[PDB]
Amino acid sequence: VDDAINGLSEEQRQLRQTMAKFLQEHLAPKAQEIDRSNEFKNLREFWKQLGNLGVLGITAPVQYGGSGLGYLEHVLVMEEISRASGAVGLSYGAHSNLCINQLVRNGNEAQKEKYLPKLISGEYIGALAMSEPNAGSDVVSMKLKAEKKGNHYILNGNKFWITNGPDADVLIVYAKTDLAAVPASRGITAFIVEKGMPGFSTSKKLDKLGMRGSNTCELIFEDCKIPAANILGHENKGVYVLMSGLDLERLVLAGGPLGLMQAVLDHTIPYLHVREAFGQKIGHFQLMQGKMADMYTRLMACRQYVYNVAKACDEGHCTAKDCAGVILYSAECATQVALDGIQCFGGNGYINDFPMGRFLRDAKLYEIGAGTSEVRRLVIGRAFNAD
Amino acid sequence: VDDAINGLSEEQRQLRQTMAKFLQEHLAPKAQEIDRSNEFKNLREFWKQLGNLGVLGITAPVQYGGSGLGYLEHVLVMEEISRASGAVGLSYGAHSNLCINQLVRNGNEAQKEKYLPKLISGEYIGALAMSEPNAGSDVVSMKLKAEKKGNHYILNGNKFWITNGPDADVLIVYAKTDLAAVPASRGITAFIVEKGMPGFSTSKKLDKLGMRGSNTCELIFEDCKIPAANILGHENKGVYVLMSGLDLERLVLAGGPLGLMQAVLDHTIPYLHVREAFGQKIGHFQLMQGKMADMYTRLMACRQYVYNVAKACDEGHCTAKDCAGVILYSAECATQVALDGIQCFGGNGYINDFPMGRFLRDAKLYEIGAGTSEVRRLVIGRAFNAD
Amino acid sequence: VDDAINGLSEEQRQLRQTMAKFLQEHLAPKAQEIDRSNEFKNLREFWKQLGNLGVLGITAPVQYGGSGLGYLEHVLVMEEISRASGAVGLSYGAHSNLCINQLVRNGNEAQKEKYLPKLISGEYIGALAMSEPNAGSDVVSMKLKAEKKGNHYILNGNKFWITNGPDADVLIVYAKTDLAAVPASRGITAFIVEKGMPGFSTSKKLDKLGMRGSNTCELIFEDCKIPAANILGHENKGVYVLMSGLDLERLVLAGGPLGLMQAVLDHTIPYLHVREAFGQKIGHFQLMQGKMADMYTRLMACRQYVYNVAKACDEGHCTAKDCAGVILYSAECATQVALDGIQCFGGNGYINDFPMGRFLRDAKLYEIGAGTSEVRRLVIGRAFNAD
Amino acid sequence: VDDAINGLSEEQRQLRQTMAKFLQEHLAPKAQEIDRSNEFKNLREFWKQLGNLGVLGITAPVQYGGSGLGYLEHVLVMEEISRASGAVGLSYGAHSNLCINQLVRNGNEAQKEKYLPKLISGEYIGALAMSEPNAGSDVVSMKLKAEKKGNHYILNGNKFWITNGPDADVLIVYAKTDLAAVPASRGITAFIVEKGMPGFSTSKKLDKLGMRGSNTCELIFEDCKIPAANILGHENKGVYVLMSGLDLERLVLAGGPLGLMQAVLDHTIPYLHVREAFGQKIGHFQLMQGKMADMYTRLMACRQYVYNVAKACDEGHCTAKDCAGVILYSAECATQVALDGIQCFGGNGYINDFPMGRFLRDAKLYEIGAGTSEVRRLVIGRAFNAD
Ligand SMILES: Cc1cc2nc3c(=O)[nH]c(=O)nc-3n(C[C@H](O)[C@H](O)[C@H](O)COP(=O)(O)OP(=O)(O)OC[C@H]3O[C@@H](n4cnc5c(N)ncnc54)[C@H](O)[C@@H]3O)c2cc1C
Ligand SMILES: Cc1cc2nc3c(=O)[nH]c(=O)nc-3n(C[C@H](O)[C@H](O)[C@H](O)COP(=O)(O)OP(=O)(O)OC[C@H]3O[C@@H](n4cnc5c(N)ncnc54)[C@H](O)[C@@H]3O)c2cc1C
Ligand SMILES: Cc1cc2nc3c(=O)[nH]c(=O)nc-3n(C[C@H](O)[C@H](O)[C@H](O)COP(=O)(O)OP(=O)(O)OC[C@H]3O[C@@H](n4cnc5c(N)ncnc54)[C@H](O)[C@@H]3O)c2cc1C
Ligand SMILES: Cc1cc2nc3c(=O)[nH]c(=O)nc-3n(C[C@H](O)[C@H](O)[C@H](O)COP(=O)(O)OP(=O)(O)OC[C@H]3O[C@@H](n4cnc5c(N)ncnc54)[C@H](O)[C@@H]3O)c2cc1C
Repeated sequence: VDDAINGLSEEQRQLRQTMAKFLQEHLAPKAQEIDRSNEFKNLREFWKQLGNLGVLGITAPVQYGGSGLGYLEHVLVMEEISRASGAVGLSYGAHSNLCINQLVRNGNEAQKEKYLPKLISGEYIGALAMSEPNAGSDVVSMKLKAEKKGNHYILNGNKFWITNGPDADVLIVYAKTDLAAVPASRGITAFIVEKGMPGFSTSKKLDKLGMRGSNTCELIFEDCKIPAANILGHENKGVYVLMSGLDLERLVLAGGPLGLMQAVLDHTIPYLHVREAFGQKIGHFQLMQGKMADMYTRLMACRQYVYNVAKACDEGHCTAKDCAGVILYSAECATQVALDGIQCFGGNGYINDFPMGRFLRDAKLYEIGAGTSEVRRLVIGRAFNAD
Repeated sequence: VDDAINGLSEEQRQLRQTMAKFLQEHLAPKAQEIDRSNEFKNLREFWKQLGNLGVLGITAPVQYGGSGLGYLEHVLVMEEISRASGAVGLSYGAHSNLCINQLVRNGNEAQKEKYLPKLISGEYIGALAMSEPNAGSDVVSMKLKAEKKGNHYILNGNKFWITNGPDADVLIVYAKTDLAAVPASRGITAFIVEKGMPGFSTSKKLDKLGMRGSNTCELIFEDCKIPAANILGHENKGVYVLMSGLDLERLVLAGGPLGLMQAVLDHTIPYLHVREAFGQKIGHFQLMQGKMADMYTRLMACRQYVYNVAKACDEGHCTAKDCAGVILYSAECATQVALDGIQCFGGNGYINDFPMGRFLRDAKLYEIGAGTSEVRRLVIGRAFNAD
Repeated sequence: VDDAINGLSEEQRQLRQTMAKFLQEHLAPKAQEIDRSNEFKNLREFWKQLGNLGVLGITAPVQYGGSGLGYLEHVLVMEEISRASGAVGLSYGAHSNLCINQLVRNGNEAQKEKYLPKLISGEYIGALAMSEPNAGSDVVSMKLKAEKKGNHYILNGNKFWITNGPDADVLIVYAKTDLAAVPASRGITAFIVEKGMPGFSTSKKLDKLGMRGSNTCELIFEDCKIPAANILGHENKGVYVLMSGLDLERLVLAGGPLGLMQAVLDHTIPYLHVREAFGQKIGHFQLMQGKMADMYTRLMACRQYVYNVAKACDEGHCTAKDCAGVILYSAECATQVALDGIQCFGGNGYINDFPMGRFLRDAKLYEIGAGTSEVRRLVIGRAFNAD
Repeated sequence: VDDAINGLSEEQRQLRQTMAKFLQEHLAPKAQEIDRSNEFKNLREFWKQLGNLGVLGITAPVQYGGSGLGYLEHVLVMEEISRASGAVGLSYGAHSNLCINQLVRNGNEAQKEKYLPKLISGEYIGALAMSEPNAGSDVVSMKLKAEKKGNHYILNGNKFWITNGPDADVLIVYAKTDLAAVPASRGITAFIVEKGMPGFSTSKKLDKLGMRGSNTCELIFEDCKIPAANILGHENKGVYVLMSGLDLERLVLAGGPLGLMQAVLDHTIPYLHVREAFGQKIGHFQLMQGKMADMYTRLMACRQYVYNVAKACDEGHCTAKDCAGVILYSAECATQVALDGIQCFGGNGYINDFPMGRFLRDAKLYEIGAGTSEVRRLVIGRAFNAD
């Protein structure tokens, strides 16, 4: 049970409640299996069901079936889906926030009419590829080379850490078009790869600590022909598209840790008042009361920060400093909240029959696998150095 | 330079700008001396100026010369005054929040038309006395005994930790009327004492670590005859008025830790781009960048939390759990940020010529003074036990 | 490469090096499988080899096959075994410390000659059973009943959280002997149970977050007949033998987190000088350098504290306050050190192919399992109170 | 009361007992006045008594009056003197460690008899000048020009943060003898400035947040003539002296925070069993018990670390990163311990009539003064990339 202190309107509260209701029956009872089997068998049907609620294209234009709402509703949906399951939350983020929004921002008429319709309805799954086995933070150091042989581009290289890679029908891959660039940043271009393109293949899904179920794999390009129309933006200006939405991307990414902390609380608060020790509830001891208070305060502070920054980006004033600070705070507080959740459960939180360990294993992903806290700190630092 | 991300209206932004200009012109240049001499020799003139500005009754009805605004504007004014001077911020909070709001909630019309006008105009200074030498947290265990004699009450005892005691003309003390109450709670009565009442005196001001300038002393009552009309609320019900506005009090007192953090930032950020080491600005090393990011994110999160909780209490939904969590989080983060503001200043942060140490010495009070962190943690905990 | 600053002798360093050489070829290369399969297929033969090395009875008398050494050597062996695999380290701590030492302290000549030889040689595996499905911290609220039937005892009940349960041949179980004692403490007795006893069985091994491979199950007693000679200590005096070594148990169990921290450091430090970002090694950036410094300082402090307390308990001066503080500090620092180590690997630190996640999942047991941080904190606080 | 878990010999126990018995009579009763007046009125007589005791030249040969002991006995005296007064402890660390060890290490037979025989007895007070108003951490970026004009050197410039300056008779200063070196590291030389030399002047005392009583000032040299025989080491090789006086300078300065933590504990533990709240001693509450436990464990871990690193340095094994980590841990733990002690004292911990605020204000110097947390972290990090 959340509060009205967040400042949500009725429309946003109705959305949050509907998403919670849908997840409690369609995603919540499966979170334990998805993590155990490291697979989401109903991924396609769950996507088709999410595309019927209008949350996939929550921010895309209504012209292509989207809802046309702001980024606060997107953060709410992300928080709910991550409260139901972290892996599916990360998948929804990679699909609707990294791929769809990138196309509505930089996609031209033909591409937006070809891909978005099926991307907002759930027929296609989306993925974004800007990381390599040797370039995860030094993104400009990618080693996927695309050479223009006339009206086509021959792509060769590898891409790693691609969420929804083995299930995505449309992918946005950044390939180095000219290694001889004055800055390297001016030598990368964005390409739209489709499933079935000769020369494009995927690797075996990764076995990760947490967020198991969000299929991450490697993209192998062996002389892959990409038409000249399948370029997002312009040639050699791929960094423009790469950085155009990074702030709004880290903004929506902050919803995952919020949902994980909410789930941790939803299991810690009731358990502490049922389990008893020394003749009284364990949730009545001063230490556990202070732990609960600290967890609740951290969760509420992060929630208010993220929601305020989201409302701000919805009005016109949207910066990188705050979009990075929100995620730096949320991803760093979620791990401590998860640790406290396991410490509150004790011996029962250490067995994989309770979801206390999954929350911890999933909250660390946002710290080292979706942008590092070190890079988010330096972003704010350099934003202060430029003023 | 504050950001329009917290969701402030045009009128609130203009109020903040006016307060900042007035404090930069009249209060800020003296903040260093008020702490050196442990006295604000222009206290009454500054109070009259604040009353002419209309911020001493920011939350008081317009019937008594107040502004009649919400608690968000009160938090803004407190934050600004504490950004200028923490001791004067505490003195203003002990006059407008602990005293003026205590009279517009449990005071009859006669007690209001007599004290509130001059308390809002700046002629009278206000103080609250609900703590004793042996009762800091266990406020229910008082030793200031008030025995009725006809239509008057003979008060005898001592009260400790009374802000503005030496300067207050109207103080709200809590004496113990019924020394037979099975619940001590209903054995306390609130009395409105005035400077000059025979049998009421004050001790010498305290010499505290920080907040030097907010005159705190001990009140002595020796056969103090108080009329039966100078009693706040109903006799033997002096815990209802004590808890009637404790949540709003903790909310309005959360601005001090906000102003202190904003002040340490306004000295750390400009200083890290004027000081150089190893040939480059010290604000360019990754360690200082991470420290800046951490403190800025903490300040922003605390600001969003407290501002949203204040906006909630101005709409009819005002809870005690969040009103305690905000103050706890803000008091902790303010000390944590002040400890990193002295580290970003090097040896210059250890000399009393720079304001870095004063910020820490003033922020520690919000953690140990004006309510303890353990009490707030236990309140937040017991807010879950009853559910 | 550990530092010889803790103050070890030449024989202690020889033991450290021998155990390291043995475990770098017999245990270390299997740690990834043991955690993946949740089973140590070579448990019995590895135990026979460990007993041939002379560390299973490192603190047992030479008369029964032990080594007659102190507790510092026990801590060193525990650390060296947990450095290669935390699960096998916990199993070694459960057998060599909670079972053997308990029998050499409280056992009689017959009990010391019937079990200790094979317990030290490796033929027999040992376990200790005090915890129950509803008594983890409240160790005097057990629900295992033992009714005296002439010269025998009929045991009925169950026990939970028992290390080496499915593999143990000699177990020490605490059962309630009188349900009418003024303090419950006076109605508990220890019993030496042997595998193959009519009326004793075990449950399926638990699927735990970490320490996978250290078989932990539930002991089911259904009218189990235990002779009277199998009583460990004296009937109705079970808490005296349960608290006779709790201090030394907490002391020796502190080596686990030390080994886990040493392992995460040995895996991180070399990785920071190979991985390259932005041209230079990632270990040349100030943030990673500070993280390495913090991890190294925490590890060194924990090691010094544990080793000094172990040297102290070996000379006659041994206290519960320090034996609890060492384990509390080590377990609380190991989790943060493993978190930062995962933070030092990036995406590679989130895939199960690297051992960074296993370290975090194992270090968390020493804060919830084998004791909790709150119990040790309260023990220290009450030791302070008793002064 | 100290516990003999550190592994101290009988001689060291007796030394600590004597130091405590002396400081409880001659230094402890006057610490509050020393902090208030920012001056020690019995500095010379106290020093001479400390020389008659024999703990000034503790780590110095017996020839010149020293005791001929190790660095552990030296850390013991530093801890015991900072336990009674942090400012006098810093002054003693500046005179006994930064002026006498540097003289026995890099001093000739002529210099080791003109100054040392009266620096070990207390007649002369010692200081060291490596910090200037423009370089505290970039200690290579000194600006103090020394011109060789035959049989003398002419010094011109200014220095800053000089403990014992206003009272030191001998000062080991550093000056740029060659401002055109390829590395600026080799353009520096050390000199022995004796008080009274024409040209050398001391500025006015500093008004610091803490350590009030340890007089600090600026060193102004305006054409100051120094004989060539007063050269410490050799010409244009002053970085060698500065780096030789670095590891054993960071090691011994770790007793300061240890003594401050011990002092805060000696006031918190007895005060939490006398103060009453809610009808019981505040020392019996779970939160206060956990605070006491955490403080005791941190103090004990820091003590074990510092004393083990000092025992390894008394047998030959010294390491830069270990001596930088001991203090990095001790100083960072002392501030938290002082904050927790102030929290445990409550309102009484905010008035200057209690020594908690003094402990806090003094524990922050070791994090900014005598080095920085960032510098020590970066040193420890720079100790790994080299392997
Ligand atoms: C759509 C998408 C989905 C992804 N999903 C996942 C996923 O589910 N899981 C996953 O693990 N990854 C995922 N990734 C990849 C993830 O973003 C990268 O792994 C991450 O950026 C860091 O990976 P790395 O190991 O290459 O970083 P590294 O550079 O190898 O990290 C080394 C360490 O050094 C630090 N560091 C690096 N450079 C600097 C510097 N200049 N200054 C200071 N510190 C520095 C880093 O913060 C880190 O702690 C995904 C990427 C994309 C595009
Ligand atoms: C208008 C006004 C102004 C004031 N101004 C000041 C001021 O300027 N400066 C100032 O110092 N004080 C001031 N006070 C008093 C301040 O509120 C108290 O100092 C504070 O509540 C702590 O009380 P104490 O000093 O008696 O400490 P105690 O409460 O006696 O301290 C005991 C310690 O134990 C803890 N504790 C108490 N109960 C429990 C429990 N049940 N469980 C666990 N821990 C517990 C406390 O948190 C504290 O850490 C003021 C009060 C009023 C009404
Ligand atoms: C030989 C042996 C081996 C074991 N091996 C394992 C193992 O491998 N894995 C494993 O998971 N477990 C193991 N256990 C169980 C472990 O010891 C318990 O899990 C632990 O002691 C307490 O957790 P709990 O869930 O049983 O108790 P709970 O009471 O449910 O603990 C819940 C939380 O409440 C807190 N709490 C309880 N009382 C108080 C109080 N008065 N004040 C403040 N806080 C309080 C606890 O500290 C804990 O954080 C083992 C036990 C034994 C005897
Ligand atoms: C006899 C004697 C007495 C002394 N007394 C004192 C005393 O009373 N107080 C005291 O504080 N010191 C004292 N010192 C030591 C010296 O004054 C301190 O080091 C002082 O802090 C000087 O540093 P600064 O503030 O000028 O550094 P600044 O450069 O002014 O500080 C800038 C800040 O950025 C950090 N920083 C700088 N460079 C880097 C980098 N490359 N990467 C990351 N972070 C960086 C800092 O360490 C610092 O927090 C004394 C020394 C001696 C020999």
